[PDB]
Amino acid sequence: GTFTWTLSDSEGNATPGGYCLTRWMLIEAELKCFGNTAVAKCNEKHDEEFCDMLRLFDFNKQAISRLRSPAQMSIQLINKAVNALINDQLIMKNHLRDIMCIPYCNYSKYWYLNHTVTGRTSLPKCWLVSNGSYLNETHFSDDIEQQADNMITEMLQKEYMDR
Amino acid sequence: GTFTWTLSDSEGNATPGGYCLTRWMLIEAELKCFGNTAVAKCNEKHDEEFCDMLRLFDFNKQAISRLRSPAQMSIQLINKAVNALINDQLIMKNHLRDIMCIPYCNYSKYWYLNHTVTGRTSLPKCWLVSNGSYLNETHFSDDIEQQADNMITEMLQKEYMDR
Amino acid sequence: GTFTWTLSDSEGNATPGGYCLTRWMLIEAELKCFGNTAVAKCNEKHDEEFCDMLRLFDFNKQAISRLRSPAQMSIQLINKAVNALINDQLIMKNHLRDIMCIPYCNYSKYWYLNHTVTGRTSLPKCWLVSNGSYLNETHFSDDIEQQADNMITEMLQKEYMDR
Amino acid sequence: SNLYKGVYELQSLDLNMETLNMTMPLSCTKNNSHHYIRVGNETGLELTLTNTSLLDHKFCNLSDAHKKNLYDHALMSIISTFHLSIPNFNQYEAMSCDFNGGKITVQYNLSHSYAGDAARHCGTIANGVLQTFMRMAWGGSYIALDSGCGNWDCIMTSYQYLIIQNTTWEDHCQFSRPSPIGYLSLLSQRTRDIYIS
Amino acid sequence: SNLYKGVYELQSLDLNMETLNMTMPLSCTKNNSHHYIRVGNETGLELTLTNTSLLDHKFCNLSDAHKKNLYDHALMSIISTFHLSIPNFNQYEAMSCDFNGGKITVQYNLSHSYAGDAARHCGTIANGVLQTFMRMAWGGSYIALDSGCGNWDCIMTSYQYLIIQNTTWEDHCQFSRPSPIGYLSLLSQRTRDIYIS
Amino acid sequence: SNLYKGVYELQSLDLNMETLNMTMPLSCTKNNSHHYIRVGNETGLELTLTNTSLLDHKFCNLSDAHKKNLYDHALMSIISTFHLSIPNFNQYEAMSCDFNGGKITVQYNLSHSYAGDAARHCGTIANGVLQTFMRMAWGGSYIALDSGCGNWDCIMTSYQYLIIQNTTWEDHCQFSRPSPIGYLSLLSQRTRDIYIS
Ligand SMILES: *[C@@H]1O[C@H](CO)[C@@H](O[C@@H]2O[C@H](CO)[C@@H](O[C@@H]3O[C@H](CO[C@H]4O[C@H](CO)[C@@H](O)[C@H](O)[C@@H]4O)[C@@H](O)[C@H](O[C@H]4O[C@H](CO)[C@@H](O)[C@H](O)[C@@H]4O)[C@@H]3O)[C@H](O)[C@H]2NC(C)=O)[C@H](O)[C@H]1NC(C)=O
Ligand SMILES: *[C@@H]1O[C@H](CO)[C@@H](O[C@@H]2O[C@H](CO)[C@@H](O[C@@H]3O[C@H](CO[C@H]4O[C@H](CO)[C@@H](O)[C@H](O)[C@@H]4O)[C@@H](O)[C@H](O[C@H]4O[C@H](CO)[C@@H](O)[C@H](O)[C@@H]4O)[C@@H]3O)[C@H](O)[C@H]2NC(C)=O)[C@H](O)[C@H]1NC(C)=O
Ligand SMILES: *[C@@H]1O[C@H](CO)[C@@H](O[C@@H]2O[C@H](CO)[C@@H](O[C@@H]3O[C@H](CO[C@H]4O[C@H](CO)[C@@H](O)[C@H](O)[C@@H]4O)[C@@H](O)[C@H](O[C@H]4O[C@H](CO)[C@@H](O)[C@H](O)[C@@H]4O)[C@@H]3O)[C@H](O)[C@H]2NC(C)=O)[C@H](O)[C@H]1NC(C)=O
Ligand SMILES: *[C@@H]1O[C@H](CO)[C@@H](O[C@@H]2O[C@H](CO)[C@@H](O[C@@H]3O[C@H](CO)[C@@H](O)[C@H](O)[C@@H]3O)[C@H](O)[C@H]2NC(C)=O)[C@H](O)[C@H]1NC(C)=O
Ligand SMILES: *[C@@H]1O[C@H](CO)[C@@H](O[C@@H]2O[C@H](CO)[C@@H](O[C@@H]3O[C@H](CO)[C@@H](O)[C@H](O)[C@@H]3O)[C@H](O)[C@H]2NC(C)=O)[C@H](O)[C@H]1NC(C)=O
Ligand SMILES: *[C@@H]1O[C@H](CO)[C@@H](O[C@@H]2O[C@H](CO)[C@@H](O[C@@H]3O[C@H](CO)[C@@H](O)[C@H](O)[C@@H]3O)[C@H](O)[C@H]2NC(C)=O)[C@H](O)[C@H]1NC(C)=O
Ligand SMILES: *[C@@H]1O[C@H](CO[C@@H]2O[C@@H](C)[C@@H](O)[C@@H](O)[C@@H]2O)[C@@H](O[C@@H]2O[C@H](CO)[C@@H](O)[C@H](O)[C@H]2NC(C)=O)[C@H](O)[C@H]1NC(C)=O
Ligand SMILES: *[C@@H]1O[C@H](CO[C@@H]2O[C@@H](C)[C@@H](O)[C@@H](O)[C@@H]2O)[C@@H](O[C@@H]2O[C@H](CO)[C@@H](O)[C@H](O)[C@H]2NC(C)=O)[C@H](O)[C@H]1NC(C)=O
Ligand SMILES: *[C@@H]1O[C@H](CO[C@@H]2O[C@@H](C)[C@@H](O)[C@@H](O)[C@@H]2O)[C@@H](O[C@@H]2O[C@H](CO)[C@@H](O)[C@H](O)[C@H]2NC(C)=O)[C@H](O)[C@H]1NC(C)=O
Ligand SMILES: *[C@@H]1O[C@H](CO)[C@@H](O[C@@H]2O[C@H](CO)[C@@H](O)[C@H](O)[C@H]2NC(C)=O)[C@H](O)[C@H]1NC(C)=O
Ligand SMILES: *[C@@H]1O[C@H](CO)[C@@H](O[C@@H]2O[C@H](CO)[C@@H](O)[C@H](O)[C@H]2NC(C)=O)[C@H](O)[C@H]1NC(C)=O
Ligand SMILES: *[C@@H]1O[C@H](CO)[C@@H](O[C@@H]2O[C@H](CO)[C@@H](O)[C@H](O)[C@H]2NC(C)=O)[C@H](O)[C@H]1NC(C)=O
Ligand SMILES: *[C@@H]1O[C@H](CO)[C@@H](O[C@@H]2O[C@H](CO)[C@@H](O)[C@H](O)[C@H]2NC(C)=O)[C@H](O)[C@H]1NC(C)=O
Ligand SMILES: *[C@@H]1O[C@H](CO)[C@@H](O[C@@H]2O[C@H](CO)[C@@H](O)[C@H](O)[C@H]2NC(C)=O)[C@H](O)[C@H]1NC(C)=O
Ligand SMILES: *[C@@H]1O[C@H](CO)[C@@H](O[C@@H]2O[C@H](CO)[C@@H](O)[C@H](O)[C@H]2NC(C)=O)[C@H](O)[C@H]1NC(C)=O
Ligand SMILES: *[C@@H]1O[C@H](CO)[C@@H](O[C@@H]2O[C@H](CO)[C@@H](O)[C@H](O)[C@H]2NC(C)=O)[C@H](O)[C@H]1NC(C)=O
Ligand SMILES: *[C@@H]1O[C@H](CO)[C@@H](O[C@@H]2O[C@H](CO)[C@@H](O)[C@H](O)[C@H]2NC(C)=O)[C@H](O)[C@H]1NC(C)=O
Repeated sequence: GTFTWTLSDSEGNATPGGYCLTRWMLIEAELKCFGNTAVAKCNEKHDEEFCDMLRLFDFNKQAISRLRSPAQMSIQLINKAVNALINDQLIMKNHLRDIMCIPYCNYSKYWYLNHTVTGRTSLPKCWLVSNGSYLNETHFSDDIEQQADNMITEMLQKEYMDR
Repeated sequence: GTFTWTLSDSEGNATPGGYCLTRWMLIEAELKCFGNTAVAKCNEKHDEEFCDMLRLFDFNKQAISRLRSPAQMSIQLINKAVNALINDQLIMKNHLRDIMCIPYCNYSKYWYLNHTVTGRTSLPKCWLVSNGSYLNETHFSDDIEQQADNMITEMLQKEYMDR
Repeated sequence: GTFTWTLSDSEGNATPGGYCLTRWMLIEAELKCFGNTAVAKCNEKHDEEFCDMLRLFDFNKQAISRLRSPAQMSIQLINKAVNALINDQLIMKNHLRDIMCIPYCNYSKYWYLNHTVTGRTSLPKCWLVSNGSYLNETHFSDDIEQQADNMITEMLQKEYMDR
Repeated sequence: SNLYKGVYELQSLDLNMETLNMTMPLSCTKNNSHHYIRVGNETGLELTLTNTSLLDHKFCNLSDAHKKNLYDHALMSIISTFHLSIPNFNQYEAMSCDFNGGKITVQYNLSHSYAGDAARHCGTIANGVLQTFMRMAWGGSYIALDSGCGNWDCIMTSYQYLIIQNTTWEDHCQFSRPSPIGYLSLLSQRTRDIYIS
Repeated sequence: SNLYKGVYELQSLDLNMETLNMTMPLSCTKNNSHHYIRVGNETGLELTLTNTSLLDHKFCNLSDAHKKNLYDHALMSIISTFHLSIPNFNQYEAMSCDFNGGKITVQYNLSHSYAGDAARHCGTIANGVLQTFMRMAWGGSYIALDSGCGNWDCIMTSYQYLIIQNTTWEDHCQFSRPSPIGYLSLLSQRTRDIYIS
Repeated sequence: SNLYKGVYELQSLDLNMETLNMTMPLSCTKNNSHHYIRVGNETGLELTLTNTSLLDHKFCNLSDAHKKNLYDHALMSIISTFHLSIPNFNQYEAMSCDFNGGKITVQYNLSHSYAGDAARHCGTIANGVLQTFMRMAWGGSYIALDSGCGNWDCIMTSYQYLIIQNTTWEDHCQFSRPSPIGYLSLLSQRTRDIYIS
């Protein structure tokens, strides 16, 4: 269990069934754990607000743990890190949507489908805001249904013998 | 039916079997309709002249419809939009090819394979030019044959029971 | 047999079973040949040190062969070419890892799994360095095992009838 | 909507972006006239939209700031990033600064729209400042005087000044959650949008 | 070739890039000495390659253009984007401009290759101008005096001046179809290629 | 480890980056105080870390270099790329240059950390120079005076000068293999990290 989205040399959290978001990643409770086959999508998709935040948190952990960074935050390290980590193109797409009155991601809130029968998840995707606030799931609608189709497909392709 | 390549909040043309190129996207006739499973390739491929034009047209439609843009074209909006939309790397590859005497895409003309027996298409790919004009299909050759192999594969993987 | 990672108009080495690295690409011996289905990964992965070097060599060959480039190396052509060819984001990730004491790729050495029973290969991936030198395969470890799993999967999905 | 073509829950997340505080700046909104940037432990910038003025100098004493130093690192980088993200601004008197104990204090003078009512509509440097402001902090920037979407640029607000000063990091982020995104948006690409020459 | 390993047709497309006219500039070729940029309804730029000269000033009065304004927006941004995409150009007398009723009129003076025949081969600012010119409009730029591929830079053409002026949008695009790509290429990345300092 | 869940060998590669010599610059390390850049057939730059000084001028005569020319192309582009990749550097006396027969000779004066021992820790322009130096050539840059990872910026080395001069391309790359990566890293993105204004 290794990832390409991480800066670490496979230091951890890529092997115990999934990657867990801790209580310092989340405002609420703890340990939202996403299976490794879901998390691995962040290794190559190259366009997802959740995955981009995930890399940013991974950076933060390494930077604090290894550098200490007393007094200054080494903003110059960040300038290097963003070119390495943040998917500039996506940030600008969300910016344009705000300009244009189109629901856009402000990166704080995510949703996912949780197949609680088995515990599999789709990974978070951004919930989106418009007109100063969050969207209803009733207008968000079809994108959820489409995400469900993708999980359904995975559960069928999960069969080891074939598919 | 939703897309990631679009700026719209799934406003339309992602659900009625495919996405149609209208008479204002095309110089000739109307409604060149590409099935949704083909169009969806533009959601993640991240390297295709046709898909890049598709996003640019989607932008244009939204910008005109929602902003009106009297007097000025808001070139400054464009500067933001291109970083969000145009796949700079590909544009430069076509530029180098022109410098180097290598056939390159000037983005006006595209070709696709149309399996007219069933109506499925491969999506357009750029036809390419060299020495001031368009290439012959006889030298273009093998790339068409390779695209056919991909459609053949899809038609076989289309089987719902397995593959 | 055509590639998207190449600048050439399918000039060659995309059809004879695979793409060969010649004695001027390699310091040692000659003709390290990677099957076309492996090489093709460089067409879309968009994040691999080996593939990035491969494109850089392809450029070099075309630039020398077609331009001659006496006296000057046309550094200005390079400035255009890098934006077209080098995956800036990856270079910066390896740079950060050096800063951070994390094993990183300095791009000279690669490893791959060679299924010598059949001759299939995984394509090279960077071997990595830390503390001024190369890593042991014993700490590199699991990433090799994971690469083997991927080749195993391919050999099973290779079945033509299904999978 | 409950379940989605099988048994699935939405189970939403809300990320604690505050824990990113020790490595990159986080911006937020306090109220209609105030926005903030956290840059480190108990420190950050205060972005004030006002009708008053603190600095009546027409000089931006950067030749001292970058030679005598005596300034806070990181805070300087943030303001330079911000300042240089503004299109078409030269100086035009506005954007004077005084580091002689006022440290980072700089002000933009949005009043240079001239006249009154919308004046230099789609041309004032003030809009360049407002658009940059709304990238430095965004999402929660909507309660600032910029009002109405689908109306890009040509904002022409009623505040006369944007004042940026160093503050302590009190619990300022009452209107919107802190986020690294504003800074990252200004930093990433920039879009140049130079205008000049 | 008809069918391709099953029954398939090529069914080609030709995109109507003109309909993109209201949001971003479109460049094209009219004939060997003329190229054009559409920037809005019935308006755009004329790019002229000539041996004559209209502007004999050695001043580029940008200090007036960006202070007194009185200039067309967007057209100014396009010329600044173009101008700043040229490598190694300072001024060197060339690239003077006059906005005192001539508005955007600017000229590049390609004659600064000096001497005659290829002169400052691989070094003249003129090549920097020509390469930028051929990005502003491209594909259909091949009928300009730049001639021969596989010969990068060191172009050394026979025209002495590149003159850029504001025009009306008549049906100028006779040699090549209008395209946003030229502008996007200059705008995107730029490649900097600064040379200076 | 031999085989990996079936019969597989590692079969490693070591790329001959030297063959890239005719199209883009290749940097390497010779020993602790010397690094080199190949730019063409039998030519390249010598990067020297020393305690001595060759150029006592406080002028960088770029106004001559870019007007009178008489300089080597490509070598000039590399030094400009390098120079402009340094954050917060203005001139501050340091970085003077003399092209009057010394051609590219330029020197950075790392001694402007002032005082002694770590002095302007996390603030000296010298660190800006060292960090740029370690991107121009990297991997094999670790034997330079920069010592210890996990200690970003605030390097404060003991050499007083970085001197860059044109040399012949002898077999200088004894400590590390030549690589295009250093140049590409400086060229690509840059990260700007301007500080100034
Ligand atoms: C993306 O966009 C969303 C949508 O606008 C933003 O969400 C808002 O975030 C702010 C800041 O966290 C929230 O502000 C809080 O409002 C409370 C008001 O209470 C009433 O309304 C809530 C609404 O949910 C009811 O549950 C409640 O019963 C009441 O009826 C205040 O009480 C809060 O004060 C507490 O926190 C502050 C934090 O600084 C402390 O200083 C206070 O002492 C106190 O402990 C707070 O002011 C706002 O409610 C959110 N709106 C919505 C719709 O969720 C996101 O922040 C934005 N994301 C980013 C990163 O920009
Ligand atoms: C990508 O690269 C291609 C290849 O060079 C460019 O294609 C050319 O585009 C131009 C402009 O649209 C075409 O110019 C036209 O030429 C006609 C000449 O007629 C003869 O040749 C054609 C060739 O197909 C025969 O069919 C015909 O029977 C004749 O033998 C003119 O009659 C046209 O004039 C009409 O349109 C203009 C438009 O401004 C009007 O002003 C006129 O009044 C009139 O209505 C026109 O001049 C050229 O033929 C195309 N060449 C090829 C090989 O297709 C692409 O434009 C370029 N794409 C981009 C975006 O740059
Ligand atoms: C990525 O990171 C790696 C790891 O540090 C770098 O690898 C080093 O590269 C240098 C330059 O090629 C190598 O330097 C050579 O050292 C030899 C010393 O011999 C002893 O050590 C070797 C170690 O393998 C033993 O095999 C040997 O038996 C001895 O015990 C010298 O003899 C070599 O000299 C020859 O080549 C030079 C080239 O300029 C000629 O001038 C000489 O005349 C002579 O022919 C040479 O100095 C070093 O050994 C490598 N280390 C390791 C661990 O492999 C990569 O270069 C770096 N990649 C990039 C692109 O930066
Ligand atoms: C996706 O859905 C699964 C299934 O509902 C979630 O797993 C469940 O998570 C809760 C909260 O963490 C666990 O509750 C536990 O209860 C005991 C007391 O009974 C308490 O001591 C623990 O501290 C905790 O609160 C619950 O057991 C667990 N269910 C299973 C089967 O393990 C999962 O959290 C959801 N999403 C993600 C991203 O993890
Ligand atoms: C891919 O191939 C299919 C199959 O050939 C194409 O569909 C066909 O498109 C034509 C032109 O739009 C349709 O012709 C119609 O004829 C009637 C009169 O008979 C006229 O009134 C209509 O206005 C139109 O001209 C044709 O019916 C249609 N075929 C089928 C089976 O529906 C398709 O257009 C090709 N490519 C793409 C990208 O759409
Ligand atoms: C992946 O593994 C395969 C299988 O081991 C490698 O193919 C083998 O490569 C060697 C060296 O090129 C060939 O040796 C030849 O020996 C004759 C004399 O017996 C000599 O005249 C030739 O010049 C050459 O040295 C060996 O025959 C060949 N094996 C087979 C079955 O063809 C392959 O090179 C490895 N990796 C890659 C990336 O190619
Ligand atoms: C900050 O801006 C004010 C201008 O503020 C307003 O808008 C002007 C167009 C004008 O209508 C003023 O009365 C409004 O208060 C600058 O003060 C004046 O600037 C104008 C030129 O635009 C000049 O003619 C006046 O004489 C100036 N006022 C005085 C008392 O001399 C002010 O100087 C700017 N300050 C800085 C630091 O930029
Ligand atoms: C535009 O360029 C001309 C130079 O044009 C040609 O190339 C020169 C090298 C020379 O051979 C001229 O005769 C050719 O016509 C500028 O005019 C001359 O510039 C030279 C310096 O290069 C100077 O010695 C001459 O005295 C100038 N001519 C006159 C009559 O004084 C011209 O000034 C340039 N104009 C602008 C606005 O840049
Ligand atoms: C290159 O730098 C030296 C400074 O070198 C050292 O560090 C200084 C802080 C000081 O302690 C010197 O004694 C050390 O040798 C420049 O020389 C001196 O600069 C200081 C100002 O920093 C000035 O007060 C001294 O008078 C200068 N020395 C003399 C003999 O006048 C030197 O000028 C710099 N050269 C260039 C080209 O930049
Ligand atoms: C945002 O909150 C700040 C702090 O509470 C307000 O600023 C203070 O307002 C009181 C009003 O009586 C003044 O006495 C203080 O002197 C102000 N302090 C500072 C530092 O300005 C601010 O006015 C609020 N803004 C809005 C729009 O409500
Ligand atoms: C700052 O002072 C100016 C006057 O110098 C105010 O300008 C106008 O005030 C009227 C009445 O309140 C409004 O209806 C106009 O719309 C204002 N001008 C603009 C451009 O909007 C201005 O409102 C004052 N600003 C604030 C925030 O109080
Ligand atoms: C903005 O920064 C200045 C500079 O550090 C702060 O002023 C200093 O406060 C300390 C408190 O112990 C004094 O010892 C220094 O003498 C003050 N320096 C100067 C130049 O006066 C100022 O307080 C900061 N602003 C805020 C709101 O915290
Ligand atoms: C490109 O077309 C333009 C417009 O038709 C040509 O410019 C005109 O040429 C006539 C020739 O008799 C002159 O009388 C006009 O004064 C010119 N007008 C302008 C605005 O310059 C131009 O010469 C053509 N270029 C080529 C290469 O054929
Ligand atoms: C502009 O005038 C110059 C002379 O001042 C012409 O320069 C040369 O003319 C001869 C004869 O026509 C050509 O064979 C040379 O190749 C031209 N010089 C260069 C650098 O090519 C120039 O041709 C005239 N330009 C045009 C387009 O008419
Ligand atoms: C380039 O722009 C100028 C400035 O608008 C145009 O000249 C104006 O034309 C109108 C026509 O009604 C006159 O009322 C203005 O007085 C003119 N302005 C100036 C400064 O003279 C000019 O025509 C444009 N060029 C072209 C070819 O359209
Ligand atoms: C260059 O000369 C300076 C003195 O002008 C030397 O500075 C210090 O020397 C002592 C004794 O060798 C060291 O322990 C200090 O650590 C040095 N200063 C710094 C900042 O490290 C300096 O060592 C000489 N440099 C070299 C490479 O010889
Ligand atoms: C750095 O470049 C200069 C300039 O070319 C080299 O000096 C020249 O060497 C040739 C040798 O045949 C002489 O004919 C020239 O007269 C010299 N020029 C000057 C200005 O003196 C110098 O040798 C190069 N440095 C190295 C180490 O090769």
